[PDB]
Amino acid sequence: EDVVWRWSCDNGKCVKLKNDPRSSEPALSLEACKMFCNEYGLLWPRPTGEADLGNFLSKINLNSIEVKILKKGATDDLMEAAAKRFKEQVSLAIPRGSTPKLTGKAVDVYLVNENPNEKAFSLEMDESYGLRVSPSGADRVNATITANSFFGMRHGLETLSQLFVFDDIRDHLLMVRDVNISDKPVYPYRGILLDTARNYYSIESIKRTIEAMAAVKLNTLHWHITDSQSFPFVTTKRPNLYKFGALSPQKVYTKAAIREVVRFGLERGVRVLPEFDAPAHVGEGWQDTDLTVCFKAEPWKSYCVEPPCGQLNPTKDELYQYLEDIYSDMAEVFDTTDIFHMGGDEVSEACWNSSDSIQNFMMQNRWDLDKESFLKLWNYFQQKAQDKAYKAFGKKLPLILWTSTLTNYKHIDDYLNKDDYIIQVWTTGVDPQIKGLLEKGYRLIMSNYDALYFDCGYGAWVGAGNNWCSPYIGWQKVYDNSPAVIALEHRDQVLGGEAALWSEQSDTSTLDGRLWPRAAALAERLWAEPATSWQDAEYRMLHIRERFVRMGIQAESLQPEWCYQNEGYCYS
Ligand SMILES: Cc1nnc(CNCCN2C(=O)c3cccc4c(N(C)C)ccc(c34)C2=O)s1
Ligand SMILES: *[C@@H]1O[C@H](CO)[C@@H](O)[C@H](O)[C@H]1NC(C)=O
Ligand SMILES: *[C@@H]1O[C@H](CO)[C@@H](O)[C@H](O)[C@H]1NC(C)=O
Repeated sequence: EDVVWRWSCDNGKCVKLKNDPRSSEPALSLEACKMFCNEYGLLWPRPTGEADLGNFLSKINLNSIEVKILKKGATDDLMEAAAKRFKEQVSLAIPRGSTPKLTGKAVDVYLVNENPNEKAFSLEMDESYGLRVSPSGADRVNATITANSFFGMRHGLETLSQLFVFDDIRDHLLMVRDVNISDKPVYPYRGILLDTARNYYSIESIKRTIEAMAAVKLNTLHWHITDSQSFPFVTTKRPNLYKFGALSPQKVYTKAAIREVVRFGLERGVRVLPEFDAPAHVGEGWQDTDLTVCFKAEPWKSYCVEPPCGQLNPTKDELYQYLEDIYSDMAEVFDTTDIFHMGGDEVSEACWNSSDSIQNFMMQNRWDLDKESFLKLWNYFQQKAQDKAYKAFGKKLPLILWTSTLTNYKHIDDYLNKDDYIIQVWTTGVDPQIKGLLEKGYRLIMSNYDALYFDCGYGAWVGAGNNWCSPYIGWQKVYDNSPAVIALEHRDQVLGGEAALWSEQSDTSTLDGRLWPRAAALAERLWAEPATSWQDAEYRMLHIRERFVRMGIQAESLQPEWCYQNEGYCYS
C-alpha cells in the first residue's frame, strides 16, 4: 500500500502525524523532515567548517546525473573510478524495492582537484574539501567539489551523496537545493584494526568493510594479518610459513588478493596498513624452524596471555633472514602504506627464560636472568627487526608498537625514539602512561580498551562467563571517548584513533555487526572532535545505521525503528 503518515519539525524533533487529505500544507516524508529539522541534517560525519544546508529540497532525475572532472593528472584513474561510483552512492538514498519517478532536474557534478598528481598516503596528506550546491539555470543543479587532493575530493563526493533523500510518499528523489560546506578532519589517522589470524576473514568481507569505512571517511585499515593461531599471509620467499600456518589452504591471502584489497582501499581513500606482530604472538607456521620457543607450551597460563603460547627466539641469526623476507614480501604488495606496524605487545619473560639457548646467550653477554634483563633481549630483537623492515621498504618509515613493558615512558628512550616510533595505546584513557609518553614527545594512536575494543562483551572463549574486557561497549561510549580530552595540551601528538576488532570470537560472519555502526561513532569523533556528546548525535547515528543496512552491511541494531520515526519519545 501507501505511506499514511507525514512528519513535522517541532523543537528539533520530527513528530509523526496523520497525512490527512483535508490539508493545503504539503506533507513531509520522514527523511525530508529530518534533513532540515536536524542541525546537521542526515550528514555523517558532520562537517567541521561551514555547514549551510539552506531550507529547500529540489526534485532530481536519477538518470540525469553527470560528473565532470575539471583537472586531469596522475590520479585520472582514481578520479574516474570515484566519479563512476557516484550514481550508486546516490541510489543508497532509495530503499530497496522502491523506484524514483524519473523526473526533475539534471545534476552537474564538477570535480576540481587542485593537485591531480598526488596519490600517496601520508600523515601530512590534505583531506580537506569545499562543497557547493546551487540551482543552475531553470532545470539544472550545480554541485561543485573543490579539494587540494584526490582524497579530499573523494570525501566531498561522499558528503554530496548524503545530500540526497528519497520521498517515499511521492516516490521522488530529492536533493538539498542550496549547500555551502567546507570540511576537514581533526585527525589524520582514523582507523579500524582487523585481526585476521585469530580467525579468517574472506577478502569479500574485507572489501565490504572498506566500503563502509569510506562511507564515513575512515582512512586506515590496520591489517593484523598474523598471530600465534595462524599465518594466512602468503609469503613467496618463506612459503612454509603459510603452508604450515594457514587454517586451511583456502584460508590464505595471496599476493593477488592483497593487491586487490590494497587497490580497493586506495580508490576509496583507505590506507591498508599491514602488521607483523613480533616477537610474541607467533606460533603456527614456524614449526621445524627452531626459531620459536614455547609454542603450545603447557600449562599455557604460565607462559602466555592466551593459548597457544609462542615467541620468536631473538638469539638465532637466521630469524632475521626470515623476518627480512616476510617484511619484503609485505612491502611488495602493501605498497600504498607509508607506515609499518611491528606489534610489540605482551612479551613473556617466562617464555624466553624456559629456553636453554636463550639463557646461554644472555649469560655470554653478561646479562642476568631477571625481568629487566629480558627487556635488553627485547631491545636487541627490535633493533635488528627494525633494520630489516627499513631494508624491506627500501627507506626509513615510521614504525608502530603497542604500549607495553618496552614502551613504558620511564625508559622508552633507552630503546626507541619519538621520530621513528608511533605508540598505539590500548590502556584506559586515564592511564598515567599516556601523559608520560606525551610529555616525552611521543605520538599516539588511541585504541583505549574501555572504549575502542569492539570484541568486548561476549561469552568467554576459554572457560565460562564473559570475555576479559566485558561489558560490551555501546556506540554512546565510543562517541564520547575524546583524544582531545585524553591528551589535552599535547593534542597534536595524537595522530588519531582506531577501533580494534580482535578476532578470538569474530570472523567473516560477525564482522559487519562488530564494526557497524559503532565504528561510525569513532569516525565522527575523529573527523570532527565535537564538543557535544552522543545525545546530540543520536538521531543522525540512527540514520547512518539505516544507510549501512541499505549498503548491504549487516549492521547492529541500536533502537526500535519506532524511535527513529518518533524522535524524542525514546529517552532516559
Ligand atoms: C595489543 C593487544 N590488545 N589486546 C590483547 C589481548 N590480551 C589481553 C590481556 N588482558 C587480559 O586477559 C585481562 C584479563 C582480566 C583483566 C584485565 C585487566 N583488568 C580489568 C584488571 C586489564 C588488562 C587485561 C586484563 C589484559 O590486557 S593484546
Ligand atoms: C557552478 O557553481 C560553482 C560554485 O560556485 C561556480 O563557481 C561555477 O562557476 C558554476 N559553474 C557553472 C557552470 O555554473
Ligand atoms: C629464569 O630462570 C632462572 C632459573 O633457571 C631463574 O633463576 C630466574 O630467576 C628466572 N628469571 C625470571 C625472570 O623468571
